[PDB]
Amino acid sequence: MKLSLMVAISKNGVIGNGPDIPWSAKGEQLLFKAITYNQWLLVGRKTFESMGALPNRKYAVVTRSSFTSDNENVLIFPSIKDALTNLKKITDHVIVSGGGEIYKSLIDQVDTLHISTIDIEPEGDVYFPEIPSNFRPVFTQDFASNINYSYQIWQKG
Amino acid sequence: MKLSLMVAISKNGVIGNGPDIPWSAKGEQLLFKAITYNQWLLVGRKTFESMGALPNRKYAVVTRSFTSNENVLIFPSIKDALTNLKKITDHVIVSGGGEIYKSLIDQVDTLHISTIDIEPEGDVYFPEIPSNFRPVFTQDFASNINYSYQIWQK
Ligand SMILES: NC(=O)c1ccc[n+]([C@@H]2O[C@H](COP(=O)([O-])OP(=O)(O)OC[C@H]3O[C@@H](n4cnc5c(N)ncnc54)[C@H](OP(=O)(O)O)[C@@H]3O)[C@@H](O)[C@H]2O)c1
Ligand SMILES: NC(=O)c1ccc[n+]([C@@H]2O[C@H](COP(=O)([O-])OP(=O)(O)OC[C@H]3O[C@@H](n4cnc5c(N)ncnc54)[C@H](OP(=O)(O)O)[C@@H]3O)[C@@H](O)[C@H]2O)c1
Ligand SMILES: CCc1nc(N)nc(N)c1C#C[C@@H](C)c1cc2c(c(-c3ccc(CN)cc3)c1)OCO2
Ligand SMILES: CCc1nc(N)nc(N)c1C#C[C@@H](C)c1cc2c(c(-c3ccc(CN)cc3)c1)OCO2
Ligand SMILES: CCc1nc(N)nc(N)c1C#C[C@H](C)c1cc2c(c(-c3ccc(CN)cc3)c1)OCO2
Ligand SMILES: [Ca+2]
Ligand SMILES: [Ca+2]
Repeated sequence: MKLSLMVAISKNGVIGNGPDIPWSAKGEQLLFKAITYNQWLLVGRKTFESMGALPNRKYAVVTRSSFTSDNENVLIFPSIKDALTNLKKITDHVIVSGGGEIYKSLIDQVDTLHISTIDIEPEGDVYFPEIPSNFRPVFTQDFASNINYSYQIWQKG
Repeated sequence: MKLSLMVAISKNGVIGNGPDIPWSAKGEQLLFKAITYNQWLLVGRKTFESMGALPNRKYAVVTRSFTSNENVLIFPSIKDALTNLKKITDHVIVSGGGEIYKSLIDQVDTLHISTIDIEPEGDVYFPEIPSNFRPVFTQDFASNINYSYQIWQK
């Protein structure tokens, strides 16, 4: 199983402010929609409560509580380890989709990074790990919008 | 000016049947929408006429004969289109169709190729890919028709 990771990071390193992403960069969400279409997303419970079960995605949610969901495209796991060993039974690719705790726990295990750098300096309290030294950028594209953003794909080597 | 190219190619090489893309692979259009957002697209007249003008894109259209929208620039040759585009942008995405892909494949820097798991009828093919391109990223998608997205770099 291959692991990807997808995140939008602001210019000062903030990715979240409580339960919210503290910007709206028109167009950037299209990258997320395209890369996650019909994919398995591994998400922390807090991010799942904020985003909800959006259509055409499948979710592996990790929680240490009795948090549940009755949605047929959402699976609840008591640990990241159980999520990953179970996902390997069904799929060859999982996309780590946040939030801060899940990115920190999985960055050293992922194979491909999708990073959108957002030209804003917002307030917040959720951050992103340093990119491990064995990653190299392989594709980059800039976008002008209401808030500019740049998309970069990194591969582990 | 960097030139990218984006195309969806079926498994027998067909990209078009007359004016149509001869399949519907749900989800694949999201890749095209995401990569082209607020970008300059270089398109042949047949593709532009067949597709129209998506919102939030800018179009450089080549024709030998056609008029148009303040987001659409029309040029009488590919040479003229590229010379003028270099004045106003640092990046253009070649977005079809077959004639334009065959004219520009040797000049582009980055390929976005979605391989569509279908063998449709059709009469428009993609050109041979120069040997100096290598894939740098791949992701597979299961859908009503499966597809695989690859990015190649020169
Ligand atoms: N691209 C972006 O900018 C982006 C993308 C996604 C999210 N975010 C932001 O990230 C923020 C949320 O991040 P966050 O760090 O507070 O929370 P989070 O990572 O979304 O979820 C944390 C919760 O996941 C569970 N958990 C974590 N590690 C676990 C483990 N090893 N085993 C089992 N369960 C585990 C726990 O749930 P329980 O408390 O239920 O036990 C934990 O409280 C939001 O602001 C959100 O908008 C930003
Ligand atoms: N699968 C995909 O990803 C994808 C993406 C785009 C399009 N397509 C397909 O591709 C097909 C259309 O391709 P096509 O090859 O028939 O047409 P095309 O490349 O879209 O446009 C051809 C027309 O562009 C003008 N033109 C071409 N070269 C020129 C030059 N050097 N200078 C000035 N004008 C020039 C001419 O317009 P005038 O005739 O007006 O002189 C030509 O008739 C459709 O089937 C369409 O569905 C597929
Ligand atoms: C066909 C798959 C699949 N594909 C798609 N598109 N949507 C789905 N909803 C499922 C599914 C599913 C369920 C049956 C499922 C499948 C699994 C599971 C688990 C699981 C195992 C242990 C715990 C511990 N609480 C929780 C859930 C559950 O572990 C690997 O496979
Ligand atoms: C396939 C997308 C697509 N994927 C990739 N990787 N590269 C691309 N260069 C295109 C494209 C395109 C243009 C021509 C375009 C623009 C459009 C389109 C459609 C369209 C697509 C599928 C059907 C189904 N028969 C009908 C139309 C196509 O609908 C309005 O605007
Ligand atoms: C796009 C940002 C984005 N960009 C990139 N590069 N990587 C990412 N990982 C995300 C993200 C995110 C999280 C999971 C998130 C958190 C949310 C969300 C939504 C949301 C997304 C799309 C739609 C479309 N209707 C609606 C909601 C998404 O809704 C409020 O909490
Ligand atoms: Ca764990
Ligand atoms: Ca020519």
